[PDB]
Amino acid sequence: RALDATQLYLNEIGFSPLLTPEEEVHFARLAQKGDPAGRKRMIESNLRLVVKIARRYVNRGLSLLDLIEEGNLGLIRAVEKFDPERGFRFSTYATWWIRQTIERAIMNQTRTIRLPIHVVKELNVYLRAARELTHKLDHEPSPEEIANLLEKPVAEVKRMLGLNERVTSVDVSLGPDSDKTLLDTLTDDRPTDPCELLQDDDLSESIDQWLTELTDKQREVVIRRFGLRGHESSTLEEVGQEIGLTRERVRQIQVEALKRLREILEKNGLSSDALFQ
Amino acid sequence: RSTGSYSLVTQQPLGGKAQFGGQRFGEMEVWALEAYGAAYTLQEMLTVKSDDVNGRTKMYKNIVDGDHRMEAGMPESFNVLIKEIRSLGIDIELET
Amino acid sequence: ERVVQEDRFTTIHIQELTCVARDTKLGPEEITADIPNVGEAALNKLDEAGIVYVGAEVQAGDILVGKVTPKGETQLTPEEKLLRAIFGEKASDVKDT
Amino acid sequence: EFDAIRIGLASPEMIRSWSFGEVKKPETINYRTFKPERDGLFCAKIFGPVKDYECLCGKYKRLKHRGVICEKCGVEVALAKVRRERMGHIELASPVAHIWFLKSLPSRIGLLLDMTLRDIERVLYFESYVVIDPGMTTLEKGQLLNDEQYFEALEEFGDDFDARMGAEAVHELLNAIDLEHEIGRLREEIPQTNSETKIKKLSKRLKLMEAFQGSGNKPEWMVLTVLPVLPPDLRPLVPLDGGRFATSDLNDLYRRVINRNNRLKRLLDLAAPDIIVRNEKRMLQEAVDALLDNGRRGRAITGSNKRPLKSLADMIKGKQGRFRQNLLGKRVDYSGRSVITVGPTLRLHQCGLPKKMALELFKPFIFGKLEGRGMATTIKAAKKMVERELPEVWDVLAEVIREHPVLLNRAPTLHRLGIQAFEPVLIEGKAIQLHPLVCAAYNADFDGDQMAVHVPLTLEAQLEARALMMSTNNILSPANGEPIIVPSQDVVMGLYYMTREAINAKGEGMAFADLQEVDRAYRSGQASLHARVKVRINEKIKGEDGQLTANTRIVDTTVGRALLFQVVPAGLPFDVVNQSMKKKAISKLINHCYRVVGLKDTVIFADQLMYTGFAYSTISGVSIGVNDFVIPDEKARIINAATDEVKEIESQYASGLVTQGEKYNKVIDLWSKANDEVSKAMMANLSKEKVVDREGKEVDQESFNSMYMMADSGARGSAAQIRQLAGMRGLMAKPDGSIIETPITANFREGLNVLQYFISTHGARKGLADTALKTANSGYLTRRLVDVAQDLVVTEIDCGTEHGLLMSPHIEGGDVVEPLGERVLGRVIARDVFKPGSDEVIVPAGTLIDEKWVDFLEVMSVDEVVVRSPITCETRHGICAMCYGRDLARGHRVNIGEAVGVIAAQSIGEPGTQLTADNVQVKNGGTIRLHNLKHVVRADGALVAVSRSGELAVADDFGRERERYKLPYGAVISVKEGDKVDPGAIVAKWDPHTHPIVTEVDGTVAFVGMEEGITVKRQTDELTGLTNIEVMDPKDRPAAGKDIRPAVKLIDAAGKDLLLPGTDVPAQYFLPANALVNLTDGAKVSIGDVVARIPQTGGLPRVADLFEARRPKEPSILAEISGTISFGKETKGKRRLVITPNDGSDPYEELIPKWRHLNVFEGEQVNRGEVISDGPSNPHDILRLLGVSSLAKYIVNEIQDVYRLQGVKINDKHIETILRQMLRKVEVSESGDSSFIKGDQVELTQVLEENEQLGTEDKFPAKYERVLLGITKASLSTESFISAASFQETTRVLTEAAVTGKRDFLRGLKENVVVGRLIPAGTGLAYHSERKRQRDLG
Ligand SMILES: [Mg+2]
Ligand SMILES: [Zn+2]
Ligand SMILES: [Zn+2]
Repeated sequence: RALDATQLYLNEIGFSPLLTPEEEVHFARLAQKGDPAGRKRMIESNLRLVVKIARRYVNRGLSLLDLIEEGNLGLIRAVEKFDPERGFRFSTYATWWIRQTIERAIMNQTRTIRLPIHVVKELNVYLRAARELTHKLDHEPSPEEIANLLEKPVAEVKRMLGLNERVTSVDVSLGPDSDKTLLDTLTDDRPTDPCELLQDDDLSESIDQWLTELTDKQREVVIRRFGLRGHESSTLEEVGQEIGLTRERVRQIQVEALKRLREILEKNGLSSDALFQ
Repeated sequence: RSTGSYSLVTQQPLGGKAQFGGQRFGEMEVWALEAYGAAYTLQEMLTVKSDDVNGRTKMYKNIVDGDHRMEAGMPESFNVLIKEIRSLGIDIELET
Repeated sequence: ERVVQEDRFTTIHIQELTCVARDTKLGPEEITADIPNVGEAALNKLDEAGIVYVGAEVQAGDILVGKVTPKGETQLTPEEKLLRAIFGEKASDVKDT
Repeated sequence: EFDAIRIGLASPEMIRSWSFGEVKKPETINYRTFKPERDGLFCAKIFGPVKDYECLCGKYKRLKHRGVICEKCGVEVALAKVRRERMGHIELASPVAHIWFLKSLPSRIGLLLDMTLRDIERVLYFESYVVIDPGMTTLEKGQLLNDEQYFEALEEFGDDFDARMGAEAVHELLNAIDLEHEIGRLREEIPQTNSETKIKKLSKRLKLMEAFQGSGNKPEWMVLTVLPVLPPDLRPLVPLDGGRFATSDLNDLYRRVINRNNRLKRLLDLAAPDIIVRNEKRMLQEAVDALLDNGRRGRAITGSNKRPLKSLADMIKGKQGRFRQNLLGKRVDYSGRSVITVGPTLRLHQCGLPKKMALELFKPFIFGKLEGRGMATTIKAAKKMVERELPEVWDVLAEVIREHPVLLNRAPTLHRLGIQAFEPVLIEGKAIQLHPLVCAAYNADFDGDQMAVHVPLTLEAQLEARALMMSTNNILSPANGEPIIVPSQDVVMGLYYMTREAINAKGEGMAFADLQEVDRAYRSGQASLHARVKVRINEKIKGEDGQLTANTRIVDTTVGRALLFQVVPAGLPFDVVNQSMKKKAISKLINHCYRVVGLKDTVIFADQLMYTGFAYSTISGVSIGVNDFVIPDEKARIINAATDEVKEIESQYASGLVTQGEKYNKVIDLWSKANDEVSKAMMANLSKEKVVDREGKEVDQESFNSMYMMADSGARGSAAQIRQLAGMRGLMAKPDGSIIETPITANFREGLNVLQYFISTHGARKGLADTALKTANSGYLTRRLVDVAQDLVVTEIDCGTEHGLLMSPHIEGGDVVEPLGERVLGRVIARDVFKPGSDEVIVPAGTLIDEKWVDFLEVMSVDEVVVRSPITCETRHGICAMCYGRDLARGHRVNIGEAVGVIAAQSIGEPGTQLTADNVQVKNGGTIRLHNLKHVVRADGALVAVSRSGELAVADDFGRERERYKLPYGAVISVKEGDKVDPGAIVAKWDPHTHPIVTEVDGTVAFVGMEEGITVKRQTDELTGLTNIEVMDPKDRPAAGKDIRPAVKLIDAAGKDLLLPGTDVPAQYFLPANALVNLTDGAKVSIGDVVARIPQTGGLPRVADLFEARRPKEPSILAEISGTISFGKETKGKRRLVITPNDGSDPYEELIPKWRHLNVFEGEQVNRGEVISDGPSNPHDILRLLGVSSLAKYIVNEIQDVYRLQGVKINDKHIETILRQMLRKVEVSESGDSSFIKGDQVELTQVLEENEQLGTEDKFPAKYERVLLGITKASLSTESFISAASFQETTRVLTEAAVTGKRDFLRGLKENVVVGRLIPAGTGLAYHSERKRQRDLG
């Protein structure tokens, strides 16, 4: 027959009777010392109220079963954290933690990129103020006219509205015909072309091989400045401190060895217009 | 087309860089090569010309060096298939 | 060859090419006349605004409008900075688009 | 490097081994910075790093740090590509059941626990309780407990009771499954039952128990406690333009499971009651179930989107899975496409390639040639030289394509010739220059068609393009032996006009000393192209073995025929060019040239015919004008006469003489006669109109008309198209299927009216819309034929068998439509043929019959031959090379490794786009011989036939049968046996209206029980037109007399009892309804007494339904045992077709319906291969009642009849190759040695019969019977699971192969394609052979 995971839970909680308004005083005092007899009856009696609260958040990000189960997490926290010294009521205190738990769960389990609780609270203000303005009188929604109603700068409103991720799906058929997907047409920026990969490996080996066709002392100062022969980046004063042992003499051989590779590069068929343009 | 950009998940040729992609080698052309005796021509168009990160880059280096024999490796369409079946709670490996 | 010399079956085709300037979170996109890693032969056809003149013969690969995007955290390769010092080109933090 | 890809269930201990970490948080990335957060779906600590050789913190970002892992915020330094291999795992707090092993056609969990599918779904949702280890309680393990029934169990028993609910209960039921004990219980309880409703249920449950024992998969692994996580690069989260991100449909599914798993883990430590924790564990069920597959009982999430979702299983199924999308196409490099263009100056082995395409296709080959020559130092400088198009780059490009072939293929690849290799030459332009002769194989016209190009890279692929895929190698068709590269309409037009003898022309009667003087006289304009001359010719003869002897003779030919002999090779005589050189005559010359001089002298001869045809078709400026469609002057005398013959009929329709249907057939057959009268009067005036003058005369010669030449030479146009240009168009059809009364009496030269043109549009759009189905139905047929005969490949050189099928020419009708010349050409003989003499054979042994043996068999009177066929081969897992033959693109026989199963499916599916008895009389003269026809000679001198299994044949004076006619039952034979028949005279007469009867002996026979008031009725016609005993119907009989039936009792004249030999009961036959008795009561003829007279889809879907072995809408009824058949009870509702065997003691009774009109009578003996009721017969009962030799004859001759009607021709080897794969499975009749009642393969059943015979067992009582399967069911029988997941359902073949631990090998074609290995067929056979001898040996 027809079976669903929604009505199977509602029929199980609908068999427990309602708690009398004069019987919860004996169960609340016993829960402080610790006993698994009054806590089971107190939570089971409040299961009929979490459904009416979860039904108010219709067409939201979370489903109906996720909203009912999230509200039940606050019921245990509300019972264990309470004080019966007031004696005014007890059902009005459980609905404060159940409603607070839905808001903290509907903003952390809705979007893909999780937003912190300090920036997501003020984001609902810009979205709520934008709804009333668009329906004033044949009005069109825009980010320019909303900056004056909230006294917000022009650069601040563009960042708050742009903070919404609103991620799309790549497994969607673009167009009327369902024959092509969005993921099959995307490219990558990190990986390169097989010809470009060999082009970078050839130039990297030609640069290191050209350094051997020079003086034995001019190749050591250039390998320590830029860090090409297995070295790191450094400055001119650091190389001329201990290895260089000079102030301006290291800077003199650096400008001569810089132009020495310029003439050997132009004669090799690789001019400035072909690489640097 | 000789080379160009490739897709993200399946390393296959595609357009988008002011250039078209490649020619789709369907199953009808595979049966034509299987009807012939071209076994190396069929394996080349299925492994070293598409879905091979270590196959396309190493074959391009061979054409420039002068010699060219083969670079089979393993197609990326089958490497992704193994990682998807394993994610369904079904073990699949190579006995060799 | 008479039907080709007399321009019988010759047709004119008009093609439209658009360039949009969006607002990247790092910086806005503006139409300018300064392009990195180019020469005078590529900037002579443009103007003080950055768009080619009406009536200019454009070949394959010419620049129509000027548009650069700001970049951040490029992480240049140390083998690349040694090659830029050979000619003497300055480092610019703007991607050519 | 790997083999035997195995598949099985994943254990929880192995799932943790694949993973590199456990995910705990449901987020993916940070909102401010775009970095993977820790312990999430995207985490660089569990998976690989994002950037190349760099961690998240940045403490190590060089190559020298590989194994060092940063401790503060860094990760393991890797190549940033391991994000496709690293996996994760989520240790679930509660077990979850797998839907793949739960919701399928077989219940993998239900059959394993003897439980219902609906009942398991009830426990997994926390609704009912089950009992674990019942023991000494009052309930059974199969009995469930409810919420009110479970509370009572703990009160009466207390001890020895354990009940659970949910997924932990199913996991507990599989812990104590007792695998080594449950099989012992099923073996002792299966033979007790006898009903088939329980045999199929206990055996299907038994075969699943042995699968979980030998494979190693424990039943505990069907439910999982930890699930793997897909790598992040397979579910990418990449940004888009404008800061927008785009994720996959698996991130929100993986996030939904983590959100509910962490919520359940926190709900267990708070000591929450069972009312709230049972609903959270229920949500975790459908959370993981919706992640694995979608469409099951758990509805997938649908939020702000139209399509439901794309889960993990949806990536490998649903006509869009990653496994099936690659099997139908894959983009490749080094390719391109452009339009095609005719090049008349190219050779057969070369094509034209633009310079702009050659620079891009051969780009890597130029970079390597510039560095080797010294023009460029680095690859970065060589790339800039190609962009500038330097002049020195063209000299390099011309050298890299000199001997480098390229592949050209058209978009519709119907057969093997769709891909051919050519040597590209550099041409100026943007269009690919194609050869005019290769346009027939490609099926390509110059209307804007495009052709794709491909570049073979390795020299292994370059040698395969030159030795196998070259255009000069595949000059013959792979389906027949005829050349596929033949001169088309433009070349055959120049060769027909050149060799076209004229009566009187310039330079007639002159003599030439050699062929060089003929060209010298023609080029000077002093001799016509076709004039009767006499030229001395020096030719060579190749008829002698190894002797190329030259002969000089003076022949009498024309000028054009002598110029054509200059290009003919030396091995051919001059008599081959003395004809008119039509299209059918040139194709037979290229085929004869291929078998004499070889291939090298033929590829250079077909190019000379194209140059000679293009040269002489331009000199003669043939043109079609308005005066070429000549109209016969007698067409108006036939149309005006036929119009008056209909006016006299319309007057009879208004008077009431004829009806509507009688007038319809009168005017339809009238215009069809006048249409043929105009067509024969048009061709007579069109063909013999050219008149000439020879020394003064008016002589009629053949017409030198442009419209006549194009139809006579066979270039373009036929008799049905010239008929609509000059003669009347005729009667048009209608989409409903009827013919319109008013025909189109006008042609296309005179023009049609407005109503005549609107009528022709009915059949125009009917044929155009039919082409859309011809490409959709035929493409589906050639795809099903490949999926069956793909594994079939030539593997063995010699089988060593003597079995074979008999081959006889089609003698149906007057003449042989297909003699033994082409039916035996290319097939190895099985048994030695014998001459009519003794100890004299023609063939010595099994030999390959070539063109030299066909004429040797035509001189002799040999008519039957036993050849080898694949359907009778004995090679296991393959087909023999000697059983195939030599009918292919090559002259020799088939080689080892040739995939003959793929070329057979492409030979049948390629021409699929072209697909949509009163008396006998001997035509020729010869002796008359009857076979399998037992006749009884009467006293008058005539013969009467009692059997129908035989037929009448006409024996030639040489001893060959050339005419075969079928005769019904009781057909009177006029001539005798062994006499010379008269050509044009009758030999026998029949009666198709009323089925006659036969009598065994003479005597005074009378009707018993014929009171003429209830059973029969005395009928009298007008003026004594009928004086006999007329029978009555069964419905017209009375209620009391309906049980009694009229019967005739045969008694002798002396009074003694007469009994037929071989049968105990006498010849007592009951007369059926609607019968007339010619013989009176008490007086009859000596023999041949008719006591009772018994009164009386095509095209492409026909071939498709014939390969599927489907049962027709009205199957025929055949006999099982050779014996005397009889009727039963008719008033019950059925017909008991009882039959008593006369040779053996084994009665078999069968039932037959009553709506099917039977054609057999009571008291007649029928044979085993005799048909009882008329109608089409399925190929299933013909295989059981007759055998495999009769099935191979009926299927092949029925498929060829659909192809021979349209004009195409396919060899019989391609139909018998597909038939071999259909007759592959076998079925056992008795049980006791097999596992189930079904059947297995014949290759496995034969290897087990030899071990049981020559072993411990003496006899082999486990017999079998051959069964026939379609091209749909035979394809499902595949031992592999990789190839079976392509054309079948993916989610159904993966759950079956997992629970059995099916180790799949790669010994096929379809498996090695998706995996990436070499194929066993072709050149890849040497790779699989060198590995088999080194793996299982040393
Ligand atoms: Mg066309
Ligand atoms: Zn780090
Ligand atoms: Zn054989």
